[PDB]
Amino acid sequence: EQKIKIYVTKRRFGKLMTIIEGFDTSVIDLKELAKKLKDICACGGTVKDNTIELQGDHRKKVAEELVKMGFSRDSIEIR
Repeated sequence: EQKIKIYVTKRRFGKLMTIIEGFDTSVIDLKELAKKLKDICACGGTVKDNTIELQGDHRKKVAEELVKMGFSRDSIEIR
């Protein structure tokens, strides 16, 4: 059971980020995923530990792209 969580966060003194977590890092390369997602959202981003952080609110965009890429619709939750 892979469980993908997509949500928005704003750290203290920060700007709104979109966070994506729950991928199996031994099978999925987050660096390449992030690069692909950054093109979809046209924003900056990085792999932060075992998560991807994107600048701005792109929850729906990301979720839809992940489905396009073959990830289960039912494995993804937007919060």
